[PDB]
Amino acid sequence: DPNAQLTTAQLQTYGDLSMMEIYRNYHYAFTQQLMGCWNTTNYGGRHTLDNNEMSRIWTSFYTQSLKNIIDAQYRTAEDAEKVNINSVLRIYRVYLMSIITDTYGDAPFSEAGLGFLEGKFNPKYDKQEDIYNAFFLELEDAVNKIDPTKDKVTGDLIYAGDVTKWQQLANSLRLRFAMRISSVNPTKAQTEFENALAANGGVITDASSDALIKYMTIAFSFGQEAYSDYRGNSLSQLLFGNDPANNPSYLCSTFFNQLYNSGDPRTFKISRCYYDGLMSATSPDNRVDITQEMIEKGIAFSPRDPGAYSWEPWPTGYDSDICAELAVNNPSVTATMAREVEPKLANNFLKSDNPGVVMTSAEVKFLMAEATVKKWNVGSVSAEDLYKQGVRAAIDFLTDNYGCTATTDAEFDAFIQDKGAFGHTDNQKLEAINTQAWILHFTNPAECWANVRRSGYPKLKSPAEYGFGQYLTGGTEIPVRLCYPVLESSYNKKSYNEAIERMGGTDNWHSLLWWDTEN
Ligand SMILES: OC[C@H]1O[C@@H](O[C@H]2[C@H](O)[C@@H](O)[C@H](O[C@H]3[C@H](O)[C@@H](O)[C@H](O[C@@H]4[C@@H](O)[C@H](O[C@H]5[C@H](O)[C@@H](O)[C@H](O[C@H]6[C@H](O)[C@@H](O)[C@H](O[C@@H]7[C@@H](O)[C@H](O)O[C@H](CO)[C@H]7O)O[C@@H]6CO)O[C@@H]5CO)O[C@H](CO)[C@H]4O)O[C@@H]3CO)O[C@@H]2CO)[C@H](O)[C@@H](O)[C@@H]1O
Ligand SMILES: [Mg+2]
Repeated sequence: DPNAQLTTAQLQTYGDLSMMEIYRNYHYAFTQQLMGCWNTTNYGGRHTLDNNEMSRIWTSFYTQSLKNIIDAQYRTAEDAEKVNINSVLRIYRVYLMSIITDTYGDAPFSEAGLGFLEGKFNPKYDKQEDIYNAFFLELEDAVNKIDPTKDKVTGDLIYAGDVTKWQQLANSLRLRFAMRISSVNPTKAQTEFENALAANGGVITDASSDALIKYMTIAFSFGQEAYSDYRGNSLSQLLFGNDPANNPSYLCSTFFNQLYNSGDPRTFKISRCYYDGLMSATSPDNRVDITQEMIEKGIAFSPRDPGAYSWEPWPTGYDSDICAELAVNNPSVTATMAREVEPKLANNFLKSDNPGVVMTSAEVKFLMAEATVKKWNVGSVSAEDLYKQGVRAAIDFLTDNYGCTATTDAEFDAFIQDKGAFGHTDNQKLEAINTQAWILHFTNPAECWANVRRSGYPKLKSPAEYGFGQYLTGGTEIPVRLCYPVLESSYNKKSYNEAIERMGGTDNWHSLLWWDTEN
């Protein structure tokens, strides 16, 4: 059933426990948002190339999510009484394919998943440039073929079948991809962006049309059954951890310092310092929050520089009154804190029912701001006002979707009028926009990495510059793509050879993707 296929594809987006490892291992290190967890530091933190780890997106999407949606799109393409489910499938196929190409570059798309349908195996790799062409034509046509008088969409965990919102999402995705190609093809970028604003339905203009995959409140399990269970947010499960006491989600200094040093209200909504001596083995219950105690006693937060483990360098701790008091009736507790002074990801982001973020109004505000700085014709609102509106929506996103404490007007105004302020020069504005997007995209690591590479903001430095150069087996520079699966070079040989021929025979994670014009 086409509608059922949509449900599963959507669940499989953040629900696949197997695939979400790639984000913990590589992405969150490359974006320098998490660091210290063994998996994050070893792989992305110290540029350890592992083909199995790098091919998780490819394998997962081409064997499950995208394969299914391609099949469902195909069976509904020629049926005028199924134009809504068809259009929706086409929009989601674009979204899922965007994650593939923004990871690896050239990939099967046009010929993808046509094994049993057309008897066409060994699909060719479409050029990234052509994939992006296809994204604009597919989203434009999907938007124009939507018709609320036709079929009802019954399996949709994002908008519950509201096809008007799917129009808004499609046109917002056009905005995203327009701005992605804004360095490599400036004129096309501008046209596509302007066309998207003018299209039927418009774009996502406030949070009520944010594209969030709803996930279920379900227990974290790492047993075998869990790897075919997509009902819960598996990225959140992983950031809690298979090894949650030894290897939780410690924040990277780049991200923590950005928040802390800018007086960002979200510093201690996103991160806290926890003692986990009594923490549950399979959920983030019974953690001792020591953040306020550390501030009162004047204890230095010690976030992990890129390349550092939680244990290297070993931090300076203190003796906790809170933990000493808790030790009286809980004798297993110790009062001496060590790695607890290293900020960790807040409990709010460690829930199975955390949404799977596809795209937000906050991002749209930022794309619009950047468009206005580039002097595109995108309306009457000032860049600054758009920027201000995006930062606000990005702060409020945490309140509305993760039950974080509300940020007051006065708190927001203090931040935005000081170190959160918009730039004056073009470069300062682009920096501010894309640094702020960086923070927003923390729960959308696919998009977070794509935009850091594309925008060049924030300016990140190699782990080498933090004293970890001796461990970098895969080279100095932060990888800007992932290499193709060995499976592909083995069993899709002709198509693979054709693809690597276009990169001078290389298949290297330091080769810039077509939309990424500089390191
Ligand atoms: O000096 C002053 C003070 O010192 C104090 O002592 C300190 C000391 O100073 C420190 O140096 C020391 O540091 C220790 C630290 O305590 C240890 O925790 C650390 O241990 C790491 C260890 O975590 C790590 O383990 C990982 C394994 O290596 C991996 O193989 C394993 O991989 C997992 C993976 O995590 C998981 O995701 C994966 O899932 C599979 C999926 O991929 C697949 O798709 O599906 C299948 C099922 O279908 C899944 O299984 O599975 C794999 C398993 O195959 O992850 C492990 C982590 O989760 O290994 C590292 C090296 O191998 C270890 O180092 O080591 C540090 C040292 O290096 O700590 C002490 C304190 O104890 C003094 O006490 C003070 O007095 C002094 O003042
Ligand atoms: Mg770049």
